[PDB]
Amino acid sequence: EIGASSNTSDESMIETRCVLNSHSTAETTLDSFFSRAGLVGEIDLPLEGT
Amino acid sequence: DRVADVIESSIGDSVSRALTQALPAPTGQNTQVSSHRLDTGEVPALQAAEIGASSNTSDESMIETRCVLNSHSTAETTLDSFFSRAGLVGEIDLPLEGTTNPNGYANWDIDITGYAQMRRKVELFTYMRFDAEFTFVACTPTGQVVPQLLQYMFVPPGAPKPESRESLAWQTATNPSVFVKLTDPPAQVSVPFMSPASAYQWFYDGYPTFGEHKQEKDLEYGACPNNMMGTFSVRNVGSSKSKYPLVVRIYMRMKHVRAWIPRPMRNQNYLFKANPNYAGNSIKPTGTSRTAITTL
Amino acid sequence: DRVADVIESSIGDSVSRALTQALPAPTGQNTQVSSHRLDTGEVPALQAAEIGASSNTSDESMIETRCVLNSHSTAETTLDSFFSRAGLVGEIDLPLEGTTNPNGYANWDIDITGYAQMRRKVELFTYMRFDAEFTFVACTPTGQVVPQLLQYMFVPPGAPKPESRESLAWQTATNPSVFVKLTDPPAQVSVPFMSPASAYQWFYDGYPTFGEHKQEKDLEYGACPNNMMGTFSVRNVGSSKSKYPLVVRIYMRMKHVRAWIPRPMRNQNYLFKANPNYAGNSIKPTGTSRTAITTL
Amino acid sequence: DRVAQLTIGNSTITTQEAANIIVGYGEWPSYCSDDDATAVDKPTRPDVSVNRFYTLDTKLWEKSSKGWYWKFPDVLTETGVFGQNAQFHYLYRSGFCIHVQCNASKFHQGALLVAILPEYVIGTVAGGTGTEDSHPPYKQTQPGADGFELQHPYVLDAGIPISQLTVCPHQWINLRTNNCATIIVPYMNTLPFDSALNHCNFGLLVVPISPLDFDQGATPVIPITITLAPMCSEFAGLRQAVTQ
Amino acid sequence: DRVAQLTIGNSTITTQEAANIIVGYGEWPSYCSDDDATAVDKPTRPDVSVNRFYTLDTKLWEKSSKGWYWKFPDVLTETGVFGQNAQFHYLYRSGFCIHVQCNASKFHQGALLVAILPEYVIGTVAGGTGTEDSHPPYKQTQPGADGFELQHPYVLDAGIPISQLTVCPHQWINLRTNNCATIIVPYMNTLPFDSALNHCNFGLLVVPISPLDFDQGATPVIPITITLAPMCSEFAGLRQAVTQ
Amino acid sequence: DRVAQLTIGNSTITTQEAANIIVGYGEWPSYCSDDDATAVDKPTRPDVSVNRFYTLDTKLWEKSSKGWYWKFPDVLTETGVFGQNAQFHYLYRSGFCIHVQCNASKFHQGALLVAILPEYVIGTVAGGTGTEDSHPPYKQTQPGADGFELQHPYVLDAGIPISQLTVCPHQWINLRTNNCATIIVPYMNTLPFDSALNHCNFGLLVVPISPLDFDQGATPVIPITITLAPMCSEFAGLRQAVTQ
Amino acid sequence: ETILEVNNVPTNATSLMERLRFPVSAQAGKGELCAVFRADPGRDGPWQSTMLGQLCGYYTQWSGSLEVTFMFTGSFMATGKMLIAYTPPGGPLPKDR
Amino acid sequence: SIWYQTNYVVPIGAPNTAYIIALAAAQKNFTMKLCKDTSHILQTASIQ
Ligand SMILES: CCCCCCCCCCCCC/C=C\[C@H](O)[C@H](N)CO
Ligand SMILES: CCCCCCCCCCCCC/C=C\[C@H](O)[C@H](N)CO
Ligand SMILES: [Cl-]
Ligand code: NA
Ligand code: NA
Ligand code: NA
Ligand code: NA
Ligand code: NA
Ligand code: NA
Ligand code: NA
Ligand code: NA
Ligand code: NA
Ligand code: NA
Repeated sequence: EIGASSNTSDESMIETRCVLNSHSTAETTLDSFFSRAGLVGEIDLPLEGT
Repeated sequence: DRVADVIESSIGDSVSRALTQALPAPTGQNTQVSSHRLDTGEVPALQAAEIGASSNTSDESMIETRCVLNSHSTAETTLDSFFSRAGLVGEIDLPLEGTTNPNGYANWDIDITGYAQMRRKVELFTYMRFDAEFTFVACTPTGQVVPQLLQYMFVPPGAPKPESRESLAWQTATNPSVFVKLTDPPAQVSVPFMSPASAYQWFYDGYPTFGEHKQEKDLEYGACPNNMMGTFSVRNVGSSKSKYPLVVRIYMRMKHVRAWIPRPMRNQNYLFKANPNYAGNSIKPTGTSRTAITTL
Repeated sequence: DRVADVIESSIGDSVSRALTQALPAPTGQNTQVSSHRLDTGEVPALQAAEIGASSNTSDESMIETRCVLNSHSTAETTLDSFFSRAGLVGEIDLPLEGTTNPNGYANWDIDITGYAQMRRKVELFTYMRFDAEFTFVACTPTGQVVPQLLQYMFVPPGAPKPESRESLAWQTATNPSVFVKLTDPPAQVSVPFMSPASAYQWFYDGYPTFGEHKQEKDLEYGACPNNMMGTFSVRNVGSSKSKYPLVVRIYMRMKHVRAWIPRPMRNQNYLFKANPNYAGNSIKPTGTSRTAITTL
Repeated sequence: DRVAQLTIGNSTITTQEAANIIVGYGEWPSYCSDDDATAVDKPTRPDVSVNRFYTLDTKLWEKSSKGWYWKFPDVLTETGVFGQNAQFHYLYRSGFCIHVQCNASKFHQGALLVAILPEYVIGTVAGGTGTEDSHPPYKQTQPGADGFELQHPYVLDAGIPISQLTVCPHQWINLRTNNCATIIVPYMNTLPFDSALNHCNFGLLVVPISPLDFDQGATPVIPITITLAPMCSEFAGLRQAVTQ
Repeated sequence: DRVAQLTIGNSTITTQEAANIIVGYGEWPSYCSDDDATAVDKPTRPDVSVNRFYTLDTKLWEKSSKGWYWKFPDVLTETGVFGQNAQFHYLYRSGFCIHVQCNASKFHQGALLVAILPEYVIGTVAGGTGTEDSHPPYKQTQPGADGFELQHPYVLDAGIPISQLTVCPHQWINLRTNNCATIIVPYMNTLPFDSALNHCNFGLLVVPISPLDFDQGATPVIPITITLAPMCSEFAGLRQAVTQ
Repeated sequence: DRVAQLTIGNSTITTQEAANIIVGYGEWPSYCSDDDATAVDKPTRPDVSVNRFYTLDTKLWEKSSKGWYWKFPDVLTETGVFGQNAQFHYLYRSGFCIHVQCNASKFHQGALLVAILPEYVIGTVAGGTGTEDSHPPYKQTQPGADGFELQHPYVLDAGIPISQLTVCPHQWINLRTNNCATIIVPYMNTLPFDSALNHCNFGLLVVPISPLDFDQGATPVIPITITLAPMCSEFAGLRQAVTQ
Repeated sequence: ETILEVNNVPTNATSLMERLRFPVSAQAGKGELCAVFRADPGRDGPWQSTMLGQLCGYYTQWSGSLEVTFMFTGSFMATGKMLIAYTPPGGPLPKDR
Repeated sequence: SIWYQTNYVVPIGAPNTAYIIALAAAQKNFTMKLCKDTSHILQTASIQ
């Protein structure tokens, strides 16, 4: 109800081991996400038509 | 305060005890002067292959040798020298009329196991980690270079595979795509090591899913998803049929190579991609044969 | 060098973390002066029995008390004071004519569970460790003291139990024996704690052997061999029938007593030795009853 | 203090109407000392795979229920990895964290006595008259996970008064106050290790001292669930799996 | 050096005609680093109850035998406490100490190649002609403790030459020299942990390169027994027991 | 923490069943910097006369209600001195303190999702078939103080999932827990100031995710009242009063 | 956290809003099953309604722990205890509690 | 899988059926890699 996400961590829910996480978070930055060319326009210049 | 077998316990040691060390060897080992040796007790020539170790006997102890300062390089036998050579791993046809991709587009399942030369080399090792350089050579079936614009798109597993030349998937808002003309030099691109595992496996002795493994599903034996990198799609950038028949040959060059656990080299002809099946009625010897063991 | 969850691990801690400590209490606690207390927030009288702990409310917080220097000793309620009192635990008959040991000898299975008084006391605790003092009072069925020589022999489990008055087992080359006349004062002897366990169990919730536990063998439920100390044998030191009928009463006094885990005190009449069976049709209340709850 | 969380192994228990925690005889479970031990072989201490919360069957509290009991090493001998170790090994040792849970509403009422009775030996009615030396069947002395129901709770089916059962580690579940009882029991026996099959160190008793009651319309199904977790489990004397 | 003793757990192996010990790829089994791991739950390291010598079925060496093989995580999945842990847990990890034993007399002769082939994928004869894409059945890819016999040892039933099988940790049993082979294998896989059910890290191959032979009168029954012990076993991802 | 009081201007709000306070995007309302501004005229900061609690209409929560929404600068443009300033001035800027209140009893149940959706653009059903490019009327895009009811709450009448509406400053009103939601919103726009008439910075959504329910006999009228107060209000570009 | 559509059953036009919550009620007391769902984030199912599931769709691979918060919206007088269990890979859908 | 540990109990006058709302997200150790396009494209014909 408070409107905040659960702050519960793995460690307090089960007996955990030690894990040295070295997984990068670089590919989820805004630039990584949006800096990829995509189709946004298409123009036709036919010989005969309307 | 604490039980002794727990204090003196060694369960938990994460460091791998290695009996061997990698030493510098930029050139072939030298030969040292050797003289005659007439003595008892020392027998360099006698070994015991049962032990499972190769003979450690050296030239010097078998014959009287001179001194040779060997300066022959060992650089061309490193993994990078061996594997960093582009070879054919894929071939895609985009004909005008036929039953093989006649709608101006094609989806090639990324698998370098379709060609014998490249396949036999990599299958010398069980695991391999590497970046690669893919080159796409396109032209007509006669080798003729035509003024046509193509679009190559890498479709990682989970992304929508194009169902037609005008598929919406060709918008590549996120997938990496390459637009080239057949008149431009072959497109070339760099790919990283994208497996969720620490290395690719040319051999996976197991099943990908749990449950009963009945006859109908034996198709999945040896199939490791950590090697399934997705699809490679091609198309004529247009909305109408192309005026020419096309072919796209895919070459791969490995870079920054790491390899583990060597295996016996392919002995028999290859038959399929996802497995090591061989023709049981045509099991040929590893090599050449002769009439008698006492005659050349 | 070693995995962290193994270093910080606590598996192996052999020391029992105790939340309570034994304090000196040679006398009953004193009472301190108390005055009126008219305040909110503090409520000594209010408890929560659900917690499973007894009320910690003291006299001082419930009424205005005076000062009383209590010097009443708590020595008579120690385990030794309570248990170090000889009581009847065995009774052996050696009649002239009858069907009960008529051949001048008897084998009493050592079990202090045959008499209610002594049994109920010890069954207040689950486990008990102690040395004991056994006294043997012998005479005829009329209480008459007769000039007769007897031999008592302790036969530990495994030793040969005498089959007759002239049995070879009466040589006691190793078993401890006592030779007394009924005219001498009752024989008395000291016994140590001879269980292979760390204490005797008045209750053993289990079976002594593995295997299927069928109806016929339910006889063994609750039978713990760690409590079966052997046999006590008696005889007329002779080769002919005694001229008088005898009775031997065995008394036991516990010394150096340790006791663990108290239990509810026997509620119903005892029926058998090796178990807590009770008469299901005669289940009487723990105590006295009355007509109404509002009248004495 | 009314709220609590018990995490052990890969299992977590939650409660918002608790009544503190009882630690049997003021001692936490611990491993066996090097001077209290005899078996010379190195024991197995599986840890997380066996020291976790196992939830056994549920019982239904009726306005006429008498009470139930569970023998402990026993209830788990055929469950999870704890059971496997208890079967493969001759010797076993461990403490337990017992959490009995039962909730109702602010309009229901009743009180359960949840107690731990070490060496809980069962007796029989002796054929009613008391002249027949009968004995309790295997199905009753070691009821397994399904527990067993008391026929004469007043005497705990063993000739002893239940009114004094509170001299044992216990706790009550008074519906108007709490909805669960938590008791932590250390390993208690006269031996450092013992068989998990032949011997039952203690018994868990759940008995209604104040009858359940409510007005017609309020949900009539009031379950009592038993959750328990071994602690500091140690096994030794390895061999083939034995069921009994 | 010809004599040796291997003690681990509550099991001991003896030999008076050994040929040293091979340590696969020059590395001893070890536990998983804190930086090589991913699974966050604390693993179980049962130690002595699972890291011991298990003796699987015996095979009979005939003058016409072709050879046999055993897939490893597999051979033990239905045996002892190791099997139970392998079934209850999703993730498994461990090394092995393999001891193949086979004795004869000073008048018998023959040589067995005992090798370890990681990721030993089995192929089929493809219907003989090679036009049928058939696949090996579950009974052949994971033969269990009974092992499986090779139909075409020359190509190891996988299209690869056995003459090069010596690039793998191996040892020979030459009857005139030794009567057993000992190979210690570390955990090898591209992952820190994996399923003991779906994946077989390696295969043990015992193949007669020099045929067994003797004169009529000498005992004709020459068995080949396989004994193996897990090392540094770790399990994680607990749940119910799964057979496959 | 369950109790709270919000005093601003000459108005005070009380609550004894609150669930903390949410500060949208972790930022308190503030005035415009001298470097973020462009309009050169000195603004008016009426303070207490406009930064106070205004209580808009009440809605009735029915067992079949779909939900409602209010566009914000808008709801107040015709109320009190805030409205006058919003009409007389071209440029407006301000944050808001929104307090949605709804109480029931310990026997009623239901859950309302109270969220703030910036730039809440309304779409139409496009004539059902989706071939007609229709647009929402002025009465629906800017409903005023009476708010407007959602026709297709699942898609928020804008083709977006309500299940993800929680990525916006929100709070829930779970009748068994709290009886009000408080959200503080800073000024959010791509401009330092903007028209309070043409532009609606955000929309307040009150939607029943868990239907209201109770037994016949309990009061059936359960209102939902919206109270809101501007914060750090600034106006500039004075002229005559404009209604739209 | 975004609402997870565990009750992804109703497809009716008027019943779409009820996929956002699942029922719980007085039972017979035999540890009855309430609801079930795969924990897979980027897979077709309940997680598709969440922001996490949607962002996953844009990435081929993921790693890390996930969390699911369950909010009971019954009345203040309603009581109860549930057992939420997570079964790692290989474990078939548990037949009973 | 959600199971009834005990039971949903309620007095007279209170609803016999209540609902649960599940909210899901990732932990602090969650990471993603290798961008691709979502499996679905919300468009059938050209967007006008
Ligand atoms: C226009 C962009 C095109 C991008 C193409 C990227 C291709 C990346 C290919 C990685 C291929 C890895 C192959 C490794 C293993 C084999 O697939 C397996 N052994 C087959 O069983
Ligand atoms: C002439 C020498 C006579 C020596 C007699 C020595 C007697 C020693 C008796 C030890 C008795 C221990 C009794 C303890 C427990 C009970 O046997 C069990 N609770 C019965 O179930
Ligand atoms: Cl997924
Ligand atoms: Na979290
Ligand atoms: Na990190
Ligand atoms: Na390691
Ligand atoms: Na050499
Ligand atoms: Na050199
Ligand atoms: Na398409
Ligand atoms: Na201890
Ligand atoms: Na007291
Ligand atoms: Na005193
Ligand atoms: Na005799």
